[PDB]
Amino acid sequence: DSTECSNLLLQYGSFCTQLNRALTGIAVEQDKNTQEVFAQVKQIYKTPPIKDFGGFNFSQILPDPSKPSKRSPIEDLLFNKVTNGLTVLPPLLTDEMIAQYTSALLAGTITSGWTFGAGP
Amino acid sequence: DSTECSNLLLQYGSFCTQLNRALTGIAVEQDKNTQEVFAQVKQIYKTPP
Amino acid sequence: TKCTLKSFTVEKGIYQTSNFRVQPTESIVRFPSTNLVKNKCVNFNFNGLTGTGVLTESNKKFLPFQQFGRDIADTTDAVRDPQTLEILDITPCSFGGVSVITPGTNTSNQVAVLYQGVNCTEVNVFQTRAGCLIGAEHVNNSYECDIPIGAGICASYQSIIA
Amino acid sequence: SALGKLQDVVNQNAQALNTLVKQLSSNFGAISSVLNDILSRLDPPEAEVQIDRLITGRLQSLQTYVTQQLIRAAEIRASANLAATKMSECVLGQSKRVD
Amino acid sequence: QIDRLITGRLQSLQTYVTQQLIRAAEIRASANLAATKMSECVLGQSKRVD
Amino acid sequence: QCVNLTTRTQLPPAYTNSFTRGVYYPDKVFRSSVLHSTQDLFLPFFSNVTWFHAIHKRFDNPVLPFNDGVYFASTEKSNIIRGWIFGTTLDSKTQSLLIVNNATNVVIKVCEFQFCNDPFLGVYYMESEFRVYSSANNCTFEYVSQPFLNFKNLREFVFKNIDGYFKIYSKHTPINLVRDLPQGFSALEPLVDLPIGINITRFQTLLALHRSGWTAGAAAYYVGYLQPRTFLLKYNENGTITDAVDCALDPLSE
Ligand SMILES: *[C@@H]1O[C@H](CO)[C@@H](O[C@@H]2O[C@H](CO)[C@@H](O)[C@H](O)[C@H]2NC(C)=O)[C@H](O)[C@H]1NC(C)=O
Ligand SMILES: *[C@@H]1O[C@H](CO)[C@@H](O[C@@H]2O[C@H](CO)[C@@H](O)[C@H](O)[C@H]2NC(C)=O)[C@H](O)[C@H]1NC(C)=O
Ligand SMILES: *[C@@H]1O[C@H](CO)[C@@H](O)[C@H](O)[C@H]1NC(C)=O
Ligand SMILES: *[C@@H]1O[C@H](CO)[C@@H](O)[C@H](O)[C@H]1NC(C)=O
Ligand SMILES: *[C@@H]1O[C@H](CO)[C@@H](O)[C@H](O)[C@H]1NC(C)=O
Ligand SMILES: *[C@@H]1O[C@H](CO)[C@@H](O)[C@H](O)[C@H]1NC(C)=O
Ligand SMILES: *[C@@H]1O[C@H](CO)[C@@H](O)[C@H](O)[C@H]1NC(C)=O
Repeated sequence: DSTECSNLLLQYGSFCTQLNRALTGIAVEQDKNTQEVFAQVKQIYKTPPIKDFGGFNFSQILPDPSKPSKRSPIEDLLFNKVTNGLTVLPPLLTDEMIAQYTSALLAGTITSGWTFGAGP
Repeated sequence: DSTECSNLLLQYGSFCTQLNRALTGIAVEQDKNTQEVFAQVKQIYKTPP
Repeated sequence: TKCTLKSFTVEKGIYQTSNFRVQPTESIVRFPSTNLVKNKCVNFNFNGLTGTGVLTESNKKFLPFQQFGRDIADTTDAVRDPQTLEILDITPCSFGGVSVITPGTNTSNQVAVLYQGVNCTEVNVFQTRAGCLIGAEHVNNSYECDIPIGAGICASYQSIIA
Repeated sequence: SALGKLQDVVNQNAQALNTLVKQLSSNFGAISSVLNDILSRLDPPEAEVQIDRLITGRLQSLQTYVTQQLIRAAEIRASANLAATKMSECVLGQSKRVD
Repeated sequence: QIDRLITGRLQSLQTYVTQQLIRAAEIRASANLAATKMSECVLGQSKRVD
Repeated sequence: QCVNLTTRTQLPPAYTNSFTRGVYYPDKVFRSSVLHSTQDLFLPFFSNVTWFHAIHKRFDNPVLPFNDGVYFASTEKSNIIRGWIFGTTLDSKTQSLLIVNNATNVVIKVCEFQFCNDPFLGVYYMESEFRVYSSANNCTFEYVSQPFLNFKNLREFVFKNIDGYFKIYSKHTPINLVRDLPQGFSALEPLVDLPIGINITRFQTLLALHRSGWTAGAAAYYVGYLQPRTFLLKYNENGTITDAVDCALDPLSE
């Protein structure tokens, strides 16, 4: 909050603008990375209510209806096992929407194979 | 070996720690690179005589 | 936004334009002196320890020798008043980025403002996890993301909706 | 140690933030690291010099932090591009690429 | 005078560490490519052209 | 009044292990659930701490150096140890510090005391004997406070002199160990900061005689010396230092 310090800092030019621009570029790059990795399908696929897959069990990877986060047991375990002018910007995609994207990918690859990745 | 220089250098804080940690990260990264490239088999095979 | 981007035409999107800092409304001195003002962003001087913050009642259990409390980063996050022995948390005053959400100037001149990481009571009002949004009406319908706000929230023009 | 790759990134980012905040406690050759102490103890002709020393030290620290942040951003971007490639080729199709 | 020497040598060391980090990133990318070629060209037959 | 004690038994002073004692709070700052690294004048872990006895006929009042600071441990029962003497020459030429704890209160005086060769207090079997100094001419600082105080009681004190400020740290511990220092950890709370502003290089322990000649009550004290070093202190959720690491002791702790 020092006015004299800011007045002396203005003598150095646009260093602060450069640093803010670089941090903004990193911040938008993280969101672009998350879009590139997880948002590769424009259809939200869902599994059938009857889990008849010829003996194959996907309960550990499909979302659990009992959990409020709508995560798989594996994803829930993964989330449990990971623990002065500074601000932290929230990610554009929240964890439940990323879980929804993974659920859509799982439903597509289980019910349709590789067909959903190449078209209908 | 100048003690006055080190006493003045302590005023600048942990720059030296950051430089040492970055170099240590590069040094372990080289070993990780060699491990990923060459150690792709866990059995040492030999040709027949 | 036009001044920040150095252009008279602004494309559609969100642009970081300014920084919002809650200015200290009063100055408080406490020596072994003025009255103690809590829950407001004020300057404080406790036993020669100067600073700026919001004073709140604390649940910490300072031992008698202990006077001011430091956090991980060695900033004073709790202080004991030297006259009445009570503990007060010192939350840093509300600061955040000010971002302007706008469509293209070819389309419209309407804008909305996002105060990042700032609650709506210290500044069409809508509270998001990303911050307080002023000027955009919140709708219950879901569309594709046009202008990203954050925390699952996006904005579009149809007035500006969020 | 199964999830060491994510924890390494989290630890590196937290450590970089802690170092950047910690660098404010250093005076960088000035009489004090607190701006208010310098402004209240000295006249503006010498306080300008002390504030200048603090400004150049803090600016060097911030530029250094931004530099490693950009390098780590490049590394994370490369890892994310690899992850997107694995998502496209292993999940959305069957890959003939060995390993 | 020692402060001038310290800031000059510190700037030189920061420059060296920064360019070493950039070269380390380049070498890491090349090594990842080499590991990919080791997996796909030596340990199998690759249909990828060139 | 001064009295020579001529019934002592000649014996060399003993030595023992410090274990993990001598840790004090380095400052007045509350810290919770944190690991804090501090560089200050501390007593090294597992160091050679000098052991002095008071038993009957041992009466250990030697002339000891102060150096950078002094850790004073006391395995005490029945209240024999009463105070300390600090100074450089311990006479009227220089200015000296007096700390006493008599039957009523704790008195700190900074005066040019002409000290006795054997300064002591006395208990008659009531306190009616005091022979520490013969004169006090120029007094600058006075401070009267509350009483600070098988072996049943453990008294830890840390005396430091930095920038003309005398920092006294204290801790009172209930123990039941018979002969030596118990092995454990106890952080010493800061007791008082005195603006005495005097040069201190030598110190004396003050004891109390028991009269029914004289008899020495069963007591034992330990003197350790502080060195500038780094410790890693652990602060729990309640702000109490619960464990410590000596940064220069062994490579594991380093
Ligand atoms: C699929 O696998 C899941 C988990 O392995 C099975 O769920 C288990 O069912 C048994 C018997 O009902 C329970 O005792 C276990 O506690 C269940 N495990 C969990 C994690 O809940 C499930 O029965 C399998 N089969 C089908 C058709 O879903
Ligand atoms: C107690 O013993 C000490 C030690 O002998 C006496 O101190 C001496 O006092 C004489 C006085 O004429 C001096 O000349 C000596 O140089 C002193 N010696 C030391 C080592 O300081 C002290 O006087 C004795 N007390 C009494 C009351 O006689
Ligand atoms: C303590 O010092 C004495 C001599 O001053 C020595 O004989 C003894 O062995 C030392 N103790 C330890 C544990 O080193
Ligand atoms: C203890 O010392 C003080 C200070 O001289 C004195 O006033 C008090 O009477 C003393 N108490 C006893 C029991 O001698
Ligand atoms: C100290 O005491 C002596 C004798 O009592 C006296 O001559 C001298 O002036 C005193 N010094 C001070 C500073 O009071
Ligand atoms: C304190 O006393 C010692 C011993 O007489 C001496 O060497 C030292 O220089 C003195 N320090 C000061 C500041 O007077
Ligand atoms: C801290 O204090 C609480 C009570 O306030 C107690 O239950 C807890 O056990 C204490 N923690 C430790 C480590 O002693």
